[PDB]
Parts: sequence; C-alpha cells; structure tokens
Amino acid sequence: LRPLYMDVQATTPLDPRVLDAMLPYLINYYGNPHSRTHAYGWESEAAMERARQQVASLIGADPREIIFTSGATESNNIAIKGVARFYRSRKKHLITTQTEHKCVLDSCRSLEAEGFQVTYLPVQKSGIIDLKELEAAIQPDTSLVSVMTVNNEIGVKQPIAEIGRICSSRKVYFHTDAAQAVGKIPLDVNDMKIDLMSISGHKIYGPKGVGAIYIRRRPRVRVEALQSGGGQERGMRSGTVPTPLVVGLGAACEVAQQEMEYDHKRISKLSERLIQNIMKSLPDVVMNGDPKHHYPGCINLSFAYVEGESLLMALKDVALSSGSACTSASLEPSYVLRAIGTDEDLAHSSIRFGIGRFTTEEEVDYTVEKCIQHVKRLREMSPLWEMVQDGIDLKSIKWTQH
Amino acid sequence: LRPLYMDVQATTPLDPRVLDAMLPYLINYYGNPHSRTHAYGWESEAAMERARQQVASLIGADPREIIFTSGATESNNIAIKGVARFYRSRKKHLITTQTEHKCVLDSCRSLEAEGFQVTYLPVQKSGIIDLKELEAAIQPDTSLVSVMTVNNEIGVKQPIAEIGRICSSRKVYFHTDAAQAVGKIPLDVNDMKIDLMSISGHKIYGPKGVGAIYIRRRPRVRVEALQSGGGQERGMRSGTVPTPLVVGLGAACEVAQQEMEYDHKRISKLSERLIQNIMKSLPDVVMNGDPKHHYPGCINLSFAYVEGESLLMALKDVALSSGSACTSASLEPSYVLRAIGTDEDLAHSSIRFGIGRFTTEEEVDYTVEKCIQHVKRLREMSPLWEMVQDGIDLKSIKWTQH
Amino acid sequence: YHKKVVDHYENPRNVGSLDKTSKNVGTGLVGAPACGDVMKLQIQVDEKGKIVDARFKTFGCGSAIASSSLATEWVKGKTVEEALTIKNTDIAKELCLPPVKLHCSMLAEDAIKAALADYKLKQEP
Amino acid sequence: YHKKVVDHYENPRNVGSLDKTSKNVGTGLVGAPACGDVMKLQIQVDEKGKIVDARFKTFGCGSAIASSSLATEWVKGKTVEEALTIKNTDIAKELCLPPVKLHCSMLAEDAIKAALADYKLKQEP
Amino acid sequence: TIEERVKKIIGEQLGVKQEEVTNNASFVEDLGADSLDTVELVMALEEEFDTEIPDEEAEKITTVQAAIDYINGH
Amino acid sequence: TIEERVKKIIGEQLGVKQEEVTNNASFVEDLGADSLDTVELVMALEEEFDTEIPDEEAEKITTVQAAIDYINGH
Amino acid sequence: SRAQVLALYRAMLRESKRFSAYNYRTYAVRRIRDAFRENKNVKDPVEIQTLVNKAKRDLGVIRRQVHIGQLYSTDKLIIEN
Amino acid sequence: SRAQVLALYRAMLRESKRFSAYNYRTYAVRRIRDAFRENKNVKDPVEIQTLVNKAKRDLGVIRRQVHIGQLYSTDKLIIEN
Amino acid sequence: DVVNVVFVDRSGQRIPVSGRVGDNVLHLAQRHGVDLEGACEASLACSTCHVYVSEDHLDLLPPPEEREDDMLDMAPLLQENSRLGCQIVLTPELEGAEFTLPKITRNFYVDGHVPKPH
Ligand SMILES: *P(=O)(O)OCC(C)(C)[C@@H](O)C(=O)NCCC(=O)NCCSC(=O)CCCCCCCCCCC
Ligand SMILES: *P(=O)(O)OCC(C)(C)[C@@H](O)C(=O)NCCC(=O)NCCSC(=O)CCCCCCCCCCC
Ligand code: FES
Ligand SMILES: [Fe+2]
Ligand SMILES: [Fe+2]
Repeated sequence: LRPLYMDVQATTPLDPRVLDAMLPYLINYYGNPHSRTHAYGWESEAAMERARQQVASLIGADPREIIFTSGATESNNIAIKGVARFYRSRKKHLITTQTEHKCVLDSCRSLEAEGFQVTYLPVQKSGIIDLKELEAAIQPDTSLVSVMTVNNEIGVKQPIAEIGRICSSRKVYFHTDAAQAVGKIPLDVNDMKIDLMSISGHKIYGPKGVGAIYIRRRPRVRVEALQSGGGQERGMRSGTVPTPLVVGLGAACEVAQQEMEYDHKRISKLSERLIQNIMKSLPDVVMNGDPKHHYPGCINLSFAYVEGESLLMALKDVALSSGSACTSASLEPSYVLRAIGTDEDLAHSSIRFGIGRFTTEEEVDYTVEKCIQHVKRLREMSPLWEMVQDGIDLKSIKWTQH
Repeated sequence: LRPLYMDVQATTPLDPRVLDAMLPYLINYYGNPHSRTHAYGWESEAAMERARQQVASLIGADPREIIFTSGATESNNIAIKGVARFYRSRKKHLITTQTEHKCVLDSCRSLEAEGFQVTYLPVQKSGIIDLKELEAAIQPDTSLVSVMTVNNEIGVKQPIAEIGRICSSRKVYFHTDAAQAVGKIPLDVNDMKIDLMSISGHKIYGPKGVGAIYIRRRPRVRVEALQSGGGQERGMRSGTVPTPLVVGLGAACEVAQQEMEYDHKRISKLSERLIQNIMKSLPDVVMNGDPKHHYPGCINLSFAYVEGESLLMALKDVALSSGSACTSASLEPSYVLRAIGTDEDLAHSSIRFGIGRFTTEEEVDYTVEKCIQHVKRLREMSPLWEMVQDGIDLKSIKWTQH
Repeated sequence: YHKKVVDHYENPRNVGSLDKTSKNVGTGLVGAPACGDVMKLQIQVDEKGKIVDARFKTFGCGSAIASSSLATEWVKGKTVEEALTIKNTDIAKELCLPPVKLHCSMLAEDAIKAALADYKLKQEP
Repeated sequence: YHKKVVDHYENPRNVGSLDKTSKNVGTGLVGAPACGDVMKLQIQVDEKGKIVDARFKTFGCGSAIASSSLATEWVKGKTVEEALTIKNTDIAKELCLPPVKLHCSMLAEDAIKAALADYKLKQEP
Repeated sequence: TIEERVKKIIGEQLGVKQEEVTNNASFVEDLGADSLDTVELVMALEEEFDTEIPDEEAEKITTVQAAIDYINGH
Repeated sequence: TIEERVKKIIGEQLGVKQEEVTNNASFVEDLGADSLDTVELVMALEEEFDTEIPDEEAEKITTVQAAIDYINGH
Repeated sequence: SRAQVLALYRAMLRESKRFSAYNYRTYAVRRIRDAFRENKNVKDPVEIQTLVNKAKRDLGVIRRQVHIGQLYSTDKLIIEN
Repeated sequence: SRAQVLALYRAMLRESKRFSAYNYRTYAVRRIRDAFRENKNVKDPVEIQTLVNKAKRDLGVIRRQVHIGQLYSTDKLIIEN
Repeated sequence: DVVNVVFVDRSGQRIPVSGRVGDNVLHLAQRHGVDLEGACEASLACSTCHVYVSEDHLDLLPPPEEREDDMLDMAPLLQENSRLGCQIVLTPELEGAEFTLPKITRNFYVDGHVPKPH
C-alpha cells in the first residue's frame, strides 16, 4: 500500500483535465511551433498562443507579456540577472528578503560575485517584511526589489500591493516570485504594480519542466537574455518551446481560474480542522508564521522536544517534509525559521503539512491521529522532554560537545 | 486530410514506446525526485537514475557524467559559456566553425561581447573543416573547440575522432553538438576523446523540453553554472528535474540503441531512392554537401531557377523546409550554404528533405512525384529559366535594383 | 498563407511573355534588395494609349508571385498615367501582406514603373 | 532508510533511564556540533566491573536513535575497558550509515565515553 | 437481513438518525431528500446489493418499501 | 467472382506473377511461402472477405482450393 | 430538461466511481455533487444549456482519464485498506 | 514453441493493424514482419524464450498505445485517400 | 533645413553627414556608404537598422512606439539608448546627433560577410 501525499509545496499531481489537454499533442500534433512553412508548425503555434492567452487571463496580463520557460527557477534567474545586467550601467543595487527561495537568493549571491551590491531585508517574527525598512533600504542606484508572494516553507503572505506602490513611487522595478501563489490566491499585475513575476507549472497541478515569467510591456521592462540562440520568445528565451508542456500549463491555469474560490474554501476548512485537532491534543506545539497573513494550504508546526526527521520516519505512511538539518544533504539549518526568530531546537522540530486540491478529510484525520500517537512516543523517548518535566531549564545546560 | 511529415530535422514524433514509458509518471508516480524523506520522492529518484544510466549506456559514458537539461540549446549554452567563464583567468580564446547551430554561434557572439576572442573556422565546399586549419588556429590561450557531429541543414559529418585526438594532443577541451547525431550514428565519448557533448530529446523521438549534456569526469572538466539555485544535478543545473521528461529521454535512448542499425540501413535505402529518382527526372538539380561524409537522413537539394518558398507552397501536402530568405522572419540568408560556397540564387532555391524512423516508401515516392510536377510548373513560370533557355548568362545581367 | 495570396499563387493570371522587339511593348525586369525575388513584367499598349495585354514571370516567393499576378490584372485595361498611380501600399492592402512580405508589393510596383518607362523610351524619336 | 536503522528505530532497545544518584551508574549527556541531536546514555556496572544494564534517551534523527540503541546492547555484557574499544567506525559499519549520518555514530561513541568517564569519576575517593 | 441493510444505507445516505426509516416513509416528503439524493441512494443500493437497476425500476423506488421489495425480489 | 479475388490476393501476397495461382497449388511446396507468410495470407483473406476465420479453419487453409472453399462456404 | 439533468448526473457519478486513483476518484465524486447542488436553483434556460454542455465535455474527459488510469494503475493507498 | 510463436505473430500483426496513426501502423507492421523473419533460424531455446518474452512485452505496449491513440485520434493523411 | 549628424561605424570611424529635415536615418546612412543593414527597408520586421543614439539627443527623439519596442526586443546587444534607425526622422532639434552602429545584428554573419546595400 502506498502512503498518503501531503507534500504539495514540493510538487503537485497532474490534474486529469490537464493530462487530457496535453495528450493530443503527445500523439498527433507533434510539430515544431517555430516551423513557419507547414501545417504541423501552424497548429503547434496556434496551441502555444492559446496557452499564452490562458496564462495571461489568469494573472490579468496582456498575452504578449508572457514568456514561457522551463520553470520558476529559470524565471527567477531571468528576472534577477537579466534586469540587473541590463541596467548595469546606472543601477548597481538590489533588494530582496532573507526568507526568499534558494533560486532568488543564489542569483543575488552570484550577482554579488559579479560586483553588484545586495541588501537582504530582515523580516518580523510574523514572517512579514517592514515597509519602513524597505523604504529606508531603497537607494538612488537601486535596480530591483524582489519579494515572494507566498512563502514555500511557512506560508506567510507579503503585502505585495503596498510593496508595488512603494516601488512605483520610487521608480524601482518590482519582481515577485509567485510560484506558490498563482492559482491559489487572487493576483492582478496592474492592480499590484508588478513588473516581473515567476510562475511554475508543477505547483498548480500542471506538468513538470515548464514555467513562465511575466514581463511588463507598458512601461517597457527590459532584460538581458541568459540563454543564447535563435531568438525564440521575443528574443528573451531561445530554444524550442515545448508545445505539450505549455499547453498543459495553459490548461492548468484555466482550471485554476475556474476552481480557485471553491478550492480555497475547502482548503481553509481542512486547514483549520488539522490545526485545531493537533493543538487540542498535543501540548507544546506552535505554528510558525502569523495566522493573520497566512495561506491555509501550507501549515508549518513545531513539535517541541521531538526531532523532525525522527517524526517523519515514524510517519512512514504519510509523505511530509521537515526543516531539520538532518534531512539536508549538507546539514543546512532552516534559514527561514532562523529569519523569523525561531529557536534552533524548535527549528529542528518543524514539520510542514500541505493541503491542496485533492486532499481529503479522511487523509487529514488519519494524519492527525498518527501524529498524535507518534509525538507521544517520541516524547517518551526524549531526554529534552524528560529534563523539561524535571524542571531543568534547557537554556542553562552546559552541553559537552566533543 | 493532413500533409505528410518530412521535417524530422526540425522535430520528431514521439515513439509510442517512449510514451508508454512516460505515462505512469504522469498518472501515479508524480513525486518530486529531490524529496529525500518519502516514497514518492524515492521512486522518482530511482526512475531518474535509471534514465541517466540509459543515456550513459547509449553514448558509452559513466552515468555520473550525464547532466539533465531542458534541451540542446541549454546544453550548448552550458558547455560554451560555463567552460569559457570557468577557465577565464588563463584561457581567453574559443574556436568553432562557420556552419554551427545558432545556439552555439550566439553563445560565442555573446562571449565576444564580454571580452573573449572567438575564431570561426571556415569549411571546405564539402562542408568539412580542414584539420590543418584547426591546428594552425589553436593558440596557447585557447580554451574550447566546438564542432558539431552532424549538421542540421546539410547533414555532413565532421571528423570528430580526429578533432578529439588533435585537441587532446594540444590540451584543449573538445565539445561537440550531437543533437542531430545521437541515436543515429555510433558515438563513443572515450574513443572520440570528447570532453563535452549536447543531447536533445525531441530529435531522437523523445519528449520536447528535455535534454542532456555529457561532462567528462576523468580528467575532470569544470563548468561555471548558468542557472543559480539549490544545487541540483551536481551543482551544474539547479531546478526541479522533470521526472516524466527524463524517463522519456532515457527510454528513447534505449530504443535508439536497440534500433540504430536497422534504422540506418532502411534510411540509407530510402535516401538513395529519393535522390536518384529526383535526379533522373529533373535537370539542374544539385545536392548541397558531400555524399562521401553524409548522413542519409538529411537531404539538401537546390532546384535551380525555382524559389524555395514557392516550391514549398506548391507542395502543400508535404511538410518540408527551405533555406530561402523569404522563409525567414528577418530575411536572413542561409549562412551554412554561404559557408560552403553555394551561390546565392541556388541557396535561395534549396529544399531540405527529412527521412526518419517512420518514413515510408509510399511517402517518399509521393514526394518525388509532386516535386517533379511542381518544379516543372515553376520553371515554366521562371524568368531565370527563360533567360537560361535563351543563352543569356545570369551572371552578366545588369539587374535594375530600385 | 492568406487566402487571396493562395488564390493568386494557385491560379496566376497572365503568366507568359511578349515580343519585346515590338514597338508597342515595354519590358520591366527588376530584383529585390534583401532577397532573390526577380520580376519580369511586360505590357502591350494600343494606339489609343491603353494597356490591352500584360504578362509576368516571377522568380520568388508565393507572395511575390501573387503581387505580380495582381499587378498584371490591375494593369490590364488602364492607360499609362492610370498605371503610374498603382502603389505598393494598394497591392499590400489587397493581398493583406504582413510586414515581412512588403518587399513583394514594392517589387511589383517597381516592375510596373520599369515596364512603363521602357515603353515610353521605346516610343521616343 | 537502511533496514538495520529501521529495525533499531522501530524496535529500540533499552529505552529509559537509571537512578542518577546510584554509585554504580554513570550518565553521559552529549550533543552533536552541526545539528540538534542530543544523546543521554546511562550504564550500570556491577561489583566485578561488568556492565549489567544500559539505557538511552535520544533527541535526534532516526539514525541517531538507531546508533543509541545499538550502542546500548553492545555495551551490555562488557567491562569498562572493553566498552572503551567501541569506536564510531564500528557503529557506522554495522548500521551502514552514509557519510552525512556519521555524526550519529560519532555522537554515540561520545556518549559511551562520557558515561564511562562519569562512572569512574564517581568511583574516585 | 435484507431490509435491515436497506434501512441502514437509506439512513446513512439521508442522515435520518437510523430511526425515521420506516416501511412507509417516502424519500422526498417524509425524509429530507431531493432528486440528486435519490439518485445517489439508488446507486448506493446498487453497490451494496450487487445489481444493475434499470431506469424504469429506479423511478419506481420512491419509498423504503419499494427499495426493500426490489432488493428482495431481485 | 470469389475465387478470382482469392487468387488475386494469393498472388499479391506471395509474388507469383498472377499465373502460378491455380486450384491445386499448395502454399508451402508449390508456391514459395513459410508459415509467417501463410499467417499474413490468411489475414489478408480475412480483410478482403470480411470475416473471422478460427484457428482450426485457418490451419486447414494450406491450398488455394481450401481458401476458395472456405470463402465460398462462409 | 429535468430527466436529462438527472441522467447526466447519474452517468457522471457512475463513471467517476471507476477512477483507479483514490485522489481523482474522491475529487471527482465530491466536485460533481457540489456543482450540481450549487446550480440547483438556476432559472435561465441559456445558462442551464451552457452548464449542461460543460458537463457533457467534463463527462468525456472523465471517461478518457478513467480508461487511461485503468491502463496504468498502481497500488492502493494505506487508508483504502 | 512453433504454435506459440505463430499465435504471438498473429496477435501482434492483428493489433498493430488497429493503430489509428498511419506512421505508427506502418512502422509496427513492417518492424514485426522484419524481426520475425530476422530470427527465423535461431536455435538456442534460451534465446528463443528471451525473444518471446520481449515480444510479449512489446505486444502489451502496442495494445495500450493503440487504445490511447484511438481515444485521441486525428484526420487521415493525404496518401491514405 | 540642414541637419548635421554623425555616424560611428563598427571600426570606430566617425562619418560626418550633412542631412536634411524629414530625412530617414537608414536611407540617409545607406546613401553615404554606412554599413547599416536595414534588410526589410523600414518595414519594421527585421530589427537590423538598430543604432545607438547619443545621450544628448536620445530624449529629443519622439518616444518609440510599441511596434518599435517589440522589434527592439529582437535586437542583440540592446542598450537603454537603442532605437531603430528606420523609425528616426531628422528634425532641427537633432543637430549634432550621433548614431553608433552595434557590432552585430539579428542576422548571423560570423564569417564576416557584409550584405550589399539596400
Ligand atoms: P430534482 O428535484 O429534479 O432537482 C435537481 C435538478 C437540478 C434536476 C432540478 O433542481 C432542476 O431541474 N433545476 C433547474 C436547474 C438545473 O438544471 N440545474 C443543474 C444544471 S446542470 C449542472 O449544474 C452541471 C454541473 C456539472 C459539473 C461538472 C463537474 C466535473 C468535475 C470533473 C473533475 C475532474
Ligand atoms: P514456420 O515454418 O513455422 O517458421 C516460423 C517459425 C518462427 C515458427 C519457425 O521458423 C521457428 O519456430 N523457428 C525457431 C526460431 C524462432 O522461433 N524464431 C522466432 C522467435 S520469436 C521472435 O523473433 C520475436 C520477435 C519480436 C519482434 C517485436 C517487434 C516489436 C515492434 C514494436 C513497434 C512499436
Ligand atoms: S529596417 Fe527592418 S526594422 Fe528598420
Ligand atoms: Fe520574397
Ligand atoms: Fe542527526
């Protein structure tokens, strides 16, 4: 028997409607969309333009502002590096947050190795940036501000509209990484003052290996292409456009636009159920992030005095994720939980639950029951729990490392 | 009724075996291969490693030397820019040919914009480079030599093994663009002394939007990554690895390894049939490229005194390709045919025929018959043909341009 | 391909040639600057100064062939002054030519002008 | 997860504690440097110098819990000198630990040494 | 018992606390159910008692007695 | 004519110049064909004369006369 | 149109209960039930006609995806036991 | 094994002829006929058994792909007229 | 009505040109032997008339239309002072304007080939 899937922040299953839309182009319509001389190419091009319009309609953009990529990693690279390199002659400063995704953070680090100056904005305990700090951090030579819409690890929502208003007033390009937000919360590029936006296909029940970046046409934002070649995608992303993948992305965007309100209502109900049932039975469990600015589909909880990987091993029948360093290939601690001020041992105790379009109340209840039983067992095994029961403060211990 | 497909160089249809291999991961095994903590991730990771071994087995490499990409455009960018940037502190010179693909050529041009020196080697009238010219062109500060295995437009084969021997003798990294060669002619990275190689999925009856690059481990070749992020693919290509696409690529490589000899024997027969039947019925038809070093699946013919786009429009029932500037979005003339010394009017008259794994003798003869009839019709329309029939030399004409 | 261009390419009008040694026939042979398209347009002018016959031969793309055919059918029936008023904008508007195919309409107008100038030069003492 | 680690995790051996006060019991509480794993190991030594009982409590990953359990039963039955010969390499070789989990075997060896040192420290006049 | 299982599914499908399902209670008037609920109740009956009720026989199933009679007869 | 069409496909499927096809020529001995060729000939007969020849009847079709008799009878 | 709507609802439910995968099966059943109950009080025949056509398209999608998922099937989930 | 091989050959040909796409149909028919004629003189029973197992796997693939391509079918080619 | 402009070619050579009001920059450069490609002949399809405009005159041009902006997206080595030479018309405010030719165009000529004048 196969375990339950509660890891939708990592990836999502393909929607059957999306697969149904894709299959004709994997069977019969296999032509190159860039072939200008025959009907295979013409039909592939028409399907690709249909998908472009679907994505643009989902985010409230003109279709000409959508560029297809291989994923949100490529989209983030294009946004950050292309903007920074294109305006290099006058602007040398970039702004982002300490809680951004690794692709954004690594692009900024490699730009710092390229001579740029980068400011990493701190966040409050709630996981939200301070608009006063951003406004004070903007320099006359600032090129780009990058703040993600929904955090992939704790699910906090940044004030995107306020940030965009500030950036527009200061004449700074505003980019947002919306990989975890598209098709889940409302987005409007013109209402928000967004200049660039990253989109990922497999976070919205579309295919893996495809993404898109929104680039504003009025007033025109320019980027310097990272992938050289024949000039596909308005000269900004060379290479053959994968027609089945982009058709699937467009179909997924249309489905999300049709399903968002219902999905959000269902997920909010399920999330409150999970959180209340966990908290009503387990003491010393804390949610990471502020409930007031939270996307209910991403629930990050800390189980005090229990190590996250050991809890995951105990939950062999549920697919989950943890922020513990022992689940990292390089023993990397969770920088997001460090940034929001979580103490280190609690950060080692964090578990991420994902609730999406296909999650059932049956699965939620099963997960809650298994978590309760296994946290009780591991706390009975925990020396930290024993010491806390004995009144010995954990901060005062003189641990003998080596 | 739908037209016949003879445009395999642009893209290929998906092999049903490849689709059969892909579908389970589009339906049930949808997990993220980088998820280290549950069974969905473990099974995705195992499928990815299986595909990596399949590709490595096809090209004769160790599996650890294969890095999955989004296509041969990305592979070419990674090879050229990564090697050039990594060895930037000592080596500043790159060597390639005038007939390379646009991704390679544009990578070299953009490198010329960041300070590198690039030499574009000429080719002989046969389409084959001169080894003496390459040996004379190698400098002590030369980093990389890039020559494609099989040309996408005229189908000539470069002496890859000899080039690799020369490069090894001179301590110069040798890269080859093998997008049109993999799974069609034998390839061995160690026998040919190749250091880097580009691979494309949709040129070998695999899915679009996926590719691979071979990077030699002994002695170690280093590249500087172009896509920043979480460190996937041994730090050289960040981003989520698209498990269905890489599984399809591996299945296609396995099928090609099993079917190559049979496919080559049939393709060679069909190509000889097409060429002889065209030439025995139409005067003034010349083949571009040398038959002695040619891949039979890519046939480039010039039909004198007939414009290529008009011939393509006459062949509304066959999907083909032409080198005419009137088929270009920017009126670009064919630089490959310019490089091999084809006179422009003939270069404007060139048609590319593709013969692949699924081409039939029925389709070949239908194409030949339609070509004969329509070339006769267009020559009866041709003022150049009238002037030639009247003995007036075309070179001596004083054309009144504007 | 736009259907008007397809119709003109599918069924060209007045493909052929005329005796260019005759007094009342002008021949215009022109070529495109950024590509290989070549047009040869010939016209026949009667005693009244009216164009009674026109022919063309084109080496070029389908849009170029359509432009030459349309130019022949528009040139038949007019006078020299009327034929001097046909513009590449009109040809392109009729064939619905995209921007990349405007060289075809330009070459068709150039061919009309070349033929008319050739006839006028032949009609000089 | 390797099946040996899974066995030790799902059926841990000698989970509990021993009366810290008792003359013949040593307690070893150690922590890992680059992660949060914490190990507490307690042993009981008889009059003959043999270890008769051992217990552990681990806050850490599954490999850490397995290393702790394996160290306990390995420690039971030996003397102090023999238990001083239990290196981390042996623990890791038995559990088939990958390089990233070697901190678990290191911490288990540290816990064993800490417990033995605590015991004679208690056995000093 | 056949009718015991029939009443059990009717109660589970309609939410009537397993006490209002009598031998003369109708699905629409007495119990709280619309046409969609009736469709689903018929399908649930088909699933428990393995069979394929035709449209004509399904339309006649408006009461617990009708369902019991159909299941017992078939 | 039924047997004319039978002889035509036999000739097309075996390559015998449409003149070696007779009423007593076997497929293996007289004409040049193996068991795979016989399988394909039977399938071609099935296609032209729409039918589903069973295995027992297909094994009895070793001669042109057998094929003609089966097609005429069915 | 009431009989047509009931027949379409019955066909959608019966075909959706044949999904091999647990997530797709549960989602399709819930979604159909919720949508038909949501549109229970619509009045405009044009809107009813549009919803019916959309439901026929959705039924076609469900049929094809059910058959494909039966062709490529995996083990059941732990909670189905 | 001769009867088993002949039955497998008949089944492969019969199902491959049901391909909706012209390219796949012609390729599958020609490939099966070339491969069976290629292995007509093999003698090792181990090799024959391996080939037969491969052919059974290939027949399964052909069945699934034929059904999927019948679910998603397009117009015919100009040469099939 | 005389406008004096300067063309800077790829080699760096500075070419004084005495133009006129209402002139087109691409045609005016081709009449004076400046190797500006201009393949599509001011049809806004090729982007090979791409030029750099000197900073003291860039803001004096009419702002580009979005059709021009779309064609400029296809031009390699794009800069903030990039314009399409076929869309620029000479006015007295453009006295002293300098047009520098970029090193490469949209069309590939890595062999060194130079297209014949249009
Ligand atoms: P009963 O007492 O007759 O009451 C029920 C009905 C609807 C028949 C009755 O109330 C009525 O006739 N009302 C008039 C309005 C009406 O007909 N409503 C229904 C319109 S059709 C409809 O709502 C279709 C919804 C389709 C949803 C498809 C979901 C697909 C999900 C796919 C997942 C992969
Ligand atoms: P006939 O006189 O009976 O002779 C024919 C046979 C094969 C029955 C006879 O010669 C014999 O028994 N020979 C012994 C060896 C033998 O059995 N050969 C055949 C072995 S099975 C075989 O070759 C399978 C080939 C499978 C091809 C698969 C093609 C798949 C195409 C896929 C397209 C997507
Ligand atoms: S000339 Fe083609 S765009 Fe200016
Ligand atoms: Fe043309
Ligand atoms: Fe650990």
